[PDB]
Amino acid sequence: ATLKEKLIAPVAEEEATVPNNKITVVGVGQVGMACAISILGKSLADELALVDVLEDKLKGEMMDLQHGSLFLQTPKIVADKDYSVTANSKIVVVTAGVRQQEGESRLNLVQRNVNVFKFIIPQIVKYSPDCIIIVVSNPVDILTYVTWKLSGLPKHRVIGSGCNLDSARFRYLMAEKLGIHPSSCHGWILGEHGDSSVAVWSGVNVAGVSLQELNPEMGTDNDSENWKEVHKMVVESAYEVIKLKGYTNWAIGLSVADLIESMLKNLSRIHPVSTMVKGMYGIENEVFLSLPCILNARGLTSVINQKLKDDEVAQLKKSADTLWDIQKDLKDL
Amino acid sequence: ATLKEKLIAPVAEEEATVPNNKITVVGVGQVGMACAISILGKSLADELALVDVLEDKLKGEMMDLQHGSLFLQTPKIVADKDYSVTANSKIVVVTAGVRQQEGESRLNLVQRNVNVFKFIIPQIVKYSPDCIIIVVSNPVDILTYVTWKLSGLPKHRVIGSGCNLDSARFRYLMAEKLGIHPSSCHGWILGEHGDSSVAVWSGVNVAGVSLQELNPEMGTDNDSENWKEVHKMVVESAYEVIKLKGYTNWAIGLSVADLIESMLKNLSRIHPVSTMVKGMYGIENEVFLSLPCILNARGLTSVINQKLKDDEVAQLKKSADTLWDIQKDLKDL
Amino acid sequence: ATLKEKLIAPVAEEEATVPNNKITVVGVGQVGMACAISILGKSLADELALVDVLEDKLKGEMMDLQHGSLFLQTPKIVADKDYSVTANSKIVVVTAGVRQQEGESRLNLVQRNVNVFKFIIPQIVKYSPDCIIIVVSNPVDILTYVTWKLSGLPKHRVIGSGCNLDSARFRYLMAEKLGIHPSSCHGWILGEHGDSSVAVWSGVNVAGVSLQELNPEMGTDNDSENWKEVHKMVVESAYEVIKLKGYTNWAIGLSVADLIESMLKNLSRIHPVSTMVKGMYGIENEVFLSLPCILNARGLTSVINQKLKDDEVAQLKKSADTLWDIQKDLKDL
Amino acid sequence: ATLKEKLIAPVAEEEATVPNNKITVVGVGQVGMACAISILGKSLADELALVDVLEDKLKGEMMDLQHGSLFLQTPKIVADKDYSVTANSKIVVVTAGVRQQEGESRLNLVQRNVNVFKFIIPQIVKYSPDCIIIVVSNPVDILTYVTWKLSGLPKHRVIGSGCNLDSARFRYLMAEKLGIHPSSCHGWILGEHGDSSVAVWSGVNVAGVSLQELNPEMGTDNDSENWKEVHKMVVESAYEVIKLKGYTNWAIGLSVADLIESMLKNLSRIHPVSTMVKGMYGIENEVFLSLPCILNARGLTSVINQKLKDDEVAQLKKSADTLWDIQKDLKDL
Ligand SMILES: NC(=O)C1=CN([C@@H]2O[C@H](COP(=O)(O)OP(=O)(O)OC[C@H]3O[C@@H](n4cnc5c(N)ncnc54)[C@H](O)[C@@H]3O)[C@@H](O)[C@H]2O)C=CC1
Ligand SMILES: NC(=O)C1=CN([C@@H]2O[C@H](COP(=O)(O)OP(=O)(O)OC[C@H]3O[C@@H](n4cnc5c(N)ncnc54)[C@H](O)[C@@H]3O)[C@@H](O)[C@H]2O)C=CC1
Ligand SMILES: NC(=O)C1=CN([C@@H]2O[C@H](COP(=O)(O)OP(=O)(O)OC[C@H]3O[C@@H](n4cnc5c(N)ncnc54)[C@H](O)[C@@H]3O)[C@@H](O)[C@H]2O)C=CC1
Ligand SMILES: NC(=O)C1=CN([C@@H]2O[C@H](COP(=O)(O)OP(=O)(O)OC[C@H]3O[C@@H](n4cnc5c(N)ncnc54)[C@H](O)[C@@H]3O)[C@@H](O)[C@H]2O)C=CC1
Repeated sequence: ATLKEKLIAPVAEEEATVPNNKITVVGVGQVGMACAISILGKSLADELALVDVLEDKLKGEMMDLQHGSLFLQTPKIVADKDYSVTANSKIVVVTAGVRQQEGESRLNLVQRNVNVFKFIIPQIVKYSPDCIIIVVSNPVDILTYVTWKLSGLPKHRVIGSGCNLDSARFRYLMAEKLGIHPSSCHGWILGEHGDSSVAVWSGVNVAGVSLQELNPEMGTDNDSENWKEVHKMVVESAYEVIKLKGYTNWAIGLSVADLIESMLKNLSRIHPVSTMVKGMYGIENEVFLSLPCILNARGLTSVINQKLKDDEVAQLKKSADTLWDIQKDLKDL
Repeated sequence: ATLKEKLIAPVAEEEATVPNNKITVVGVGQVGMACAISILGKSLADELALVDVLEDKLKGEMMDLQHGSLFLQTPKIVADKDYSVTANSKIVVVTAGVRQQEGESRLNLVQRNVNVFKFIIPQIVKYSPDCIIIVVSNPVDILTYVTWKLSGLPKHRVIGSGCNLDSARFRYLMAEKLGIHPSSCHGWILGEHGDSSVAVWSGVNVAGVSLQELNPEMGTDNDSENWKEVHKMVVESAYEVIKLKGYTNWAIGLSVADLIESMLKNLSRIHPVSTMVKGMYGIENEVFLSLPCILNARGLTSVINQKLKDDEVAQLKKSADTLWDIQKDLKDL
Repeated sequence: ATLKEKLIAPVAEEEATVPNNKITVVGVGQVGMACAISILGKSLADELALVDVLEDKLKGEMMDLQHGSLFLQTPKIVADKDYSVTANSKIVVVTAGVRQQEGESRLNLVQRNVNVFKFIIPQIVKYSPDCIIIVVSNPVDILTYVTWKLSGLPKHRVIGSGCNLDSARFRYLMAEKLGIHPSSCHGWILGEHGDSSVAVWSGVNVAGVSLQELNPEMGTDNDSENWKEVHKMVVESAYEVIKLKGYTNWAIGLSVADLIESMLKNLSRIHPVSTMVKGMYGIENEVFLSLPCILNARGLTSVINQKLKDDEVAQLKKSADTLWDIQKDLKDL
Repeated sequence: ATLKEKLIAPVAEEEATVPNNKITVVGVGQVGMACAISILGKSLADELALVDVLEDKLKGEMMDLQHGSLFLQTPKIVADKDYSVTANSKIVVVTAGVRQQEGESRLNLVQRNVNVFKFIIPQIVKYSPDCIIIVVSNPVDILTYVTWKLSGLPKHRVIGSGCNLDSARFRYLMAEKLGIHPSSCHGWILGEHGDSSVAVWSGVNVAGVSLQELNPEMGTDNDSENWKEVHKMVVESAYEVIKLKGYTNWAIGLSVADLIESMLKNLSRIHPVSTMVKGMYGIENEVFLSLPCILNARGLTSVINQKLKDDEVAQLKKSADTLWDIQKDLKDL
């Protein structure tokens, strides 16, 4: 006597189903929604859950995505301040907290976002004990460490976005120089996300041609190709976008969807994301820095061993000391 | 001597090139940027141009998109306040609009958007004489008429977003009720975008099964399936999203990229978009209302003829009267 | 130290993994390989298993797909005459058997397939007890019933290709007549695959406009648009392709990949596939005929009830009698 | 009143539109149809034209693809023995092959193809004066020269498949040793397609880590990883597939669709295809060999300069001498 009962005859008994490829995005700000629309555009989720503390914005974002359902392949979009909505996620993307603000210190940003992660991370693993967490919130290397400690997950299931976007920006800047697609330019930005990153000059190449062999002054102060400036522009181009539009979100959203594609399609592609690097390159503390990592359906299963130069190792160790000096004073992790 | 000279040997001489599939988005607000990221995600553009009056925000958006180039298939992303940047676009998406002032009247807000269009639309056609224009800006049926008048373009090359999003919402809400994908739920919202739209109950079907034959009280006040309430929610769900997050953008972005895909791939798919309906359903003035329209590489080349019911025709005629009453009082078109 | 040992440092311990979306194709003939290339081009499989009795052809097909891996997103392609290679498949596509030289179907021909399927189907469920089976082998409605009986699976997990391809050909022919994309042409070919199929004229529509309402003579000899001839061409166009190239494969490959996409993305999209229709439209025997069915991650979970005409119901009953006449004399089920 | 006249009201007058991204495949054999299905699956063509000398098989392949139209985004699929069908193609794929007689000199086999190509190639350029020609037919380096000479086209519009598939198989074999996606493996097979190709060991890398740096014996007769055997497997794996299934087609079809994607999307990606290499690496004759080439909408616009070792340059020069030894004796070019 219901329309649905006149129209639809069951062949299977209706039952509780669990999604096969559920993704949660925590924080529905600029970055969380760029992540959400990128995941939906690539059809990466059979179920998308959104969480924030702003219950009205959260409901509005959920409804706006639902209204686009005809154009997508995600049959369930749900949102709630309550983490019960996130249950049985395969991947949880954490974009929550506050951006850096002009006039505020790096310590200040650590205190604001560690406060947020202390509430969020235990809730995530309560409902999705088997998930992979992708940490995007800044400062990303500290917050990846904080996530690993609070989550109790194994290292291979806690991934910092780290230098993934730095590398994508570097390959774009190379591409601009040469007039070719960034996918045909190869080069790795590793270590700490942003100011103190390492450009691995020996690896920079097109079609396997070492650009450091063609220009041995690459990365020195006596270089007519000014590669040191290109490395600086990886950092400075982001600050410029932040000054101009207030934040960055589109490139980070696409880069997060690209990580998720590698994992849910079980591809074992190599990405410069952040992993726990104690015992690598002489690092003696528990810190997360970016190295070329293999990603697949298990998470971050392997790292590439590189022949890093003494100056490259020296920067990784100084980064590890800077991170550890902040981390050793964090309480209740 | 330059790295590029050492690395790259020309086979062809460098030459002045014209993009084959250039798209321009006018307005880099939350709607324009949802259009841009949806266009880029579907690889619909070999060149994307952005235009706005906010020079810094425009540059920041352009740079953020460029930083994501590794993940895309759009070799040229450009932005400027000067419409020369839009030259040789195949498709121009207009999302430009002003912010309401505190307590500003409703016909005043219309006149201010019309004054924006009096500058923008002649510039668009100056630089892209061969383009198709998609109008998204509100009020969308009026601003589609304005664009048509100011552009001097034939009616097959000016397309209002109209009820494209209203029909996507309808198919979502009917899909939610039935537990099926919205692509398997068929139903048309026509006429005026928003409050005065027409739900064509007689066409609402699943697998060619008329839901109105199953439930003959569909659309009436004596209906246990409350279909009139579903039509109400098509209108009200949009106001609710605006109340909750301040605006809508994700669904409109996806719907616009769906229209562009029909045109650039020359598919002749049918979409409920706004066209110039003088001479249809007893309408005797130049107004734009939504009907099922065939879209391909020439633009909007055909409309589907419906036998509409008396109440459905009455509402289209009342809508045409409302739009013409506003239009006949606009100057310098 | 192997290359792998110098180059790749483990983060996670090495472990076997169960694929999340493994597909098996049984039979690497023209149809089997069209299904495989369509499955791989849509990235629907994280593991693809191929089975055949021709060991050299099987290994050759496996290697040729593997050589294309750079261009795909399927990290494991395996092939063996032994069904152990098929373990833990979500979906198994059965294309094995004999194909028509021109076209027929009779008790003895089906007993030869039952002889083939009697070995294949128990092997499939032995290694993938939780799979969904898509039957493509002709005669497809009888062999869907045979697969169901031999498998012991519930009816929601055994799906016949049925009239999925017939309906696609119908929508192509409608599109050629009207000059619109087939996705904008709606029409359902139901019942038996091939000669005795039913064209549900009542459901044929563009944009919800009933073409039978514009032409109430549609499907009779009272008809100047000769829609009866379009239905004839759905049947004959297949025989014509077999005449001209020896077999058909591309359209069936694409249509099978479309069914798989609905199920692995859990979409609940509606397709005209073959299901067990005992107790529908007065059918009294266990036979498989095509109706509009909902497909998702559970398999075929529902059927759409339609307001079918007396002559359409007579045809389903006669088809049922025809299939039951054959099945009742099959042995070793 | 035709059905179409009652249903569809023109907004623009009906007009003949020149397709924007038309592709022609010459030869509808195993390789041609692999190219066609990959082109269609990636939505690269608004019009696909097929040409062959076998009228029935050509028409059958055309009809089978048309019957899959619902599942594609190519609104026009055409086929004819007459090259008029190919008019206004952006790209033409040549897979047309005569088979070598079992007591036949290599000069005779190529002259047999020249007698065929002497009709095909002029006919292609007559109907598509602006086209890019991709030559797939074996022997591929000689036939690319023949195509260039007969076409009158500049070097940048004639592309030999060359070592494109050799490099894809090399990356697959690297990837199988490491358990990673072939896209994360980098290595270049250059020069002559097949037995005499050059593996550029100095460019073989993962994440910019030189495998020759890790193993300086890479490619020598004192090599514990036996990379010489991996290079042999690149050649031999193809002969193995021919022995096992009669031919290769799937990997070649995916590789051609990837080249087409670079050019139609104007990406300037680098591919190891065959270009006219007179005046490079001391080569003094008009021959085609594979180098890393930049592909975009103009065709092959640029080549990457490598620092090749003396033994690599000597092999390029030898290959050039072998090709020129045959070409100098060809008549009617
Ligand atoms: N790793 C990288 O490469 C990049 C990192 N980011 C970082 O991503 C983060 C997000 O940036 P935006 O989205 O622009 O910020 P935003 O201010 O637009 O969004 C942050 C959201 O987090 C929510 N939030 C705050 N506390 C929360 C809690 N306890 N639980 C749940 N949600 C909570 C807020 O309500 C807000 O909606 C920042 O830390 C930013 O620095 C941004 C760009 C790139
Ligand atoms: N038709 C539909 O279904 C929908 C229509 N819309 C409409 O889309 C429009 C855009 O909305 P939002 O992005 O949220 O607004 P917004 O105010 O955030 O962005 C509009 C942009 O237009 C720019 N603009 C103003 N004057 C300009 C000029 N002369 N040239 C170029 N750009 C100029 C502004 O600087 C601003 O960046 C509005 O009219 C909105 O109502 C909104 C959603 C759905
Ligand atoms: N349902 C539909 O809409 C369509 C159905 N078909 C049917 O698909 C089937 C396959 O046709 P084609 O691929 O053209 O035939 P084919 O002869 O090219 O391939 C059949 C393959 O099955 C293999 N095979 C036979 N017995 C086997 C066994 N016991 N175990 C494993 N493999 C076995 C053969 O060795 C061969 O490789 C036929 O029954 C054909 O009529 C084809 C077109 C459309
Ligand atoms: N470069 C590479 O890496 C690869 C190249 N190939 C080559 O591709 C070619 C095609 O191989 P298959 O498709 O397996 O052969 P096939 O024999 O299956 O198909 C060849 C087709 O060309 C047609 N043809 C012959 N002469 C013609 C003419 N004058 N005009 C038009 N069509 C004509 C034939 O009728 C036939 O349909 C061969 O030369 C083969 O060696 C094969 C795979 C890899």
